[PDB]
Amino acid sequence: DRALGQKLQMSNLVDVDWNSVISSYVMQQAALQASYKTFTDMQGMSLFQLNR
Amino acid sequence: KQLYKQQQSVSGVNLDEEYGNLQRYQQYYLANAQVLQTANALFDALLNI
Repeated sequence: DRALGQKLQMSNLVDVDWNSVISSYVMQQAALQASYKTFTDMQGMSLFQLNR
Repeated sequence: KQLYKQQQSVSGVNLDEEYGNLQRYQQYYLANAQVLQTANALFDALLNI
């Protein structure tokens, strides 16, 4: 029983908390694709608009 | 990064106003060109005599 308690405390010190990590994982995924879209599109339109 | 951004604002280069100015000075150039054309026409009018 003491060993079970100990490994519980170990866990505590090291958490996947799967749900939090994957929720923030999806958030960051959306943010990533958004930032890349920003770069490509904005840079793009401005180039050939300005060159002309 | 922040101070570099600041500095670039002054000493940096950006293409938009550059090509706008290209148009602008080309127009100035053509203006002087037609001025020269007029300079021709007046003298020719003299020569007719």
